Formats: sequence, C-alpha cells, structure tokens
Amino acid sequence: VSMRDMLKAGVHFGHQTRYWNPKMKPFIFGARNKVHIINLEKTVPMFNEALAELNKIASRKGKILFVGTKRAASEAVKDAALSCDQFFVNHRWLGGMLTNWKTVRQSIKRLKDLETQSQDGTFDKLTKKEALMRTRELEKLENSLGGIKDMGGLPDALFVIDADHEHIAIKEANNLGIPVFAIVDTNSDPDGVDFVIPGNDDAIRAVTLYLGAVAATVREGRSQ
RNA sequence: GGCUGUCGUCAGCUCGUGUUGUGAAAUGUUGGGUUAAGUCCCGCAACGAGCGCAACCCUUAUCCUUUGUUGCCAGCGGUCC
Ligand SMILES: [Mg+2]
Ligand SMILES: [Mg+2]
Ligand SMILES: [Mg+2]
Ligand SMILES: [Mg+2]
Ligand SMILES: [Mg+2]
Ligand SMILES: [Mg+2]
Repeated sequence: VSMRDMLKAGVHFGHQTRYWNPKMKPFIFGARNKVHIINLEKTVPMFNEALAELNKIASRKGKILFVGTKRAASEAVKDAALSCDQFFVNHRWLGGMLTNWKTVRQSIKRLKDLETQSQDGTFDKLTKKEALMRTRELEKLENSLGGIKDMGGLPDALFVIDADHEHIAIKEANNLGIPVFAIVDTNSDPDGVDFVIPGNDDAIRAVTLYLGAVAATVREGRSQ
C-alpha cells in the first residue's frame, strides 16, 4: 500500500473532535474544521506490519475471520473474504459466536440441514406454509451464519472493520486469545486490538482498500 | 402414597452454554410492534432448549363415496288408506 493511495481513498479522515477517544492521540495528526485527521505516517507502517503478520497466518494454513457489519462494509467484507477463501460475518455479530461456539455450531449444523432440504426436494412433502417457515429459518441462518458455515472451528485471526462497532467480537477474541487486526477510527478504543490500524472505517473507498490488501496478502500467504 | 380442589385454561415457569456482577443475582424472558397466547415479526450479549400456548383427539355445521335393515318413500302398480 502507498500513502497517496490511502489519502485519495480518504483513509486520513477521522471523526469529529468532540467524539475522539483520547487513547487515539498518538495516531492523530491534527484537526481540520473540528474533525480529527489521522496520521498516515503511522497508518502505513502499522498496516504493513499487520499485513505481514496476516500473511504469516495465512501461510501456516490459518483461518481469518473478516468481521464488518456496518452497512457500508457488509458487501465489501463478504466479497473480500470470499475472494481469498476465508470466512466472514457481515451481518449482526451474534453474542457468543466464538466464546459459545459449542452452541452456535449447532445452528450452523441446522443451516447445513436446511440447505440440503432446500436442494433435496424434502420441502415438497411440506404443508406449503411450513416450506415458507423453513425457508425463513434457512434465510435468517444464512444472514447470520452463512459466512462461517465451513469455518469448522475457532479462527486463528480476526480482521475487524470499526473496532468500536465490533467491540463484542473483539472482546470474544481477547477472551479466547485470538489475535485481532482492526481498523481503529479516531472515536474508537484500540485497547483490545493486537494489530491496530488507525484509519477511517466509514467510507467504502477506504474499507475496500483495506480489504483488498488483506485479501491479497492472505492469498499470497496461501500461494506461498 | 394415591387421588382431588384452588389460584387458573391465567400466560406464564425454567434450564444448558455464553456473557455481566466481589456477590445475592442478571441477561436470555427486556425493547418496537402484534396476538387469545413468552402468538408472531423486527431488534438485541446472547445462542439455544424444555414445560406450558397452539396443533394432533371427541363433538357440531356443508358435501362426496360405500352399504341399504329393523331405518327411507321420489318415480311406477296395487290397496283393507
Ligand atoms: Mg416471567
Ligand atoms: Mg430474569
Ligand atoms: Mg416489547
Ligand atoms: Mg412458546
Ligand atoms: Mg428477545
Ligand atoms: Mg392446547
């Protein structure tokens, strides 16, 4: 990645100053019309170090869970995780997805079963309205667990867009000792993140930049 | 012991695992709506489950098929009606 690419992507744009987290002071460059400006001179090396560590994780045949559920980030994170053969959560994070994996995997199994019943013709022997009921259940399980249906266990890393919004997932990973790589905007707490990447987590341009880079890095880790 | 009344056929009562709290406990089960209903949808540090709700049972209202006496009499003939 390059500083100029980041800047044209809008990565340097933090939040308004009245909403800052004071712990984000070392990564703030200044203010522009009451809005904090992130120091890309910190962002570039820190992102490059996160990229190298993620490359190593993908090289050990590791699973990376992409987490972003903001409306701006959902489709992009899904595309990024799919294009690099990884796992994602792009709709509401379910409390206990990781710390209560022994329970959530049962819903994943039910997702598998309902998907086969949708490609097995078992839905035809159903009383029409129950076909719609099971379709609703399949669709909701797909909304919430589609991205992790084949994860098969705890991931080896989390890549998070907007640490503040995804605080539950960060907390769960910390509880289970799973390294966290996050875009940490100026309003956010960097304390639960092992690899902090200071930057905008709201605009699609910046989000897509981060995600494309992470997907490419894990692809190179797999290929190498 | 068994059996029964009663709140009350009221919509409630819980649990596992997760998480919160030093703890009693909490969350789930609250919230926005909706329903006869913890009924359902949406949300949501909860994810799920069980007993309850509902359904499955009996009866009643319509129709079809089968059978046709001890029950029936529309069409035919006969009458002691
Ligand atoms: Mg209650
Ligand atoms: Mg309670
Ligand atoms: Mg409510
Ligand atoms: Mg119920
Ligand atoms: Mg609820
Ligand atoms: Mg009942």
